[PDB]
This record gives sequence, structure tokens and C-alpha cells, in this order.
Amino acid sequence: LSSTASALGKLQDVVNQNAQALNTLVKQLSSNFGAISSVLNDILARLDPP
Amino acid sequence: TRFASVYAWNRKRISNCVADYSVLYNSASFSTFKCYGVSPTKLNDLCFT
Repeated sequence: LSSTASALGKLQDVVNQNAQALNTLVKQLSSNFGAISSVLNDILARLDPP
Repeated sequence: TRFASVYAWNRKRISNCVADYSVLYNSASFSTFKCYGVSPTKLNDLCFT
């Protein structure tokens, strides 16, 4: 157990999957989905309410 | 006093200015002031490199 690499591969897989999903979720926050900009503060400072 | 022709449209770089957009925009002489991606009243609350 000490020497072999990836002996705990299953727990590592669980953690990696969860962290990867979160990383994707935060990354998607950067995409603008076609809007003018991906920052709400930018849109609100730039554009009128309507 | 004299703008360039349409085909040969001149350009000028503006830098280090303080832009009093609100006092310009509210003037009555402009027949149209359409803006895109930005709103005219907000323009003072902004700053463009």
C-alpha cells in the first residue's frame, strides 16, 4: 500500500469527479451566453435598466 | 467646421481626457444619440482605456 501508486484510485476518482464538476461550474460563470458581457456589474454600469 | 467625406472618414485618438458625456448628451442639437451595449446616462459612470 505504501509503495504502489494509485492504490486508492477509487477515492481519488470520487474526489476528482467532484472537484472537476465544481471547477466546471465556476468556469461557466465566466461565459456570457451571448450577453453583452459576463459581469453583471459591467452590464449594470454600462446599460440602462430596460 | 468641415467633416471629411464619407468614403475617406478621418479618425482621431482621444486620450487622458475627462469626458463630460452627460452635458454633451443632454444638448438639444443632436437629432439622434443611439447607443449600443451602453446607455447615455451611464456614460459618466464609465471610463474607456
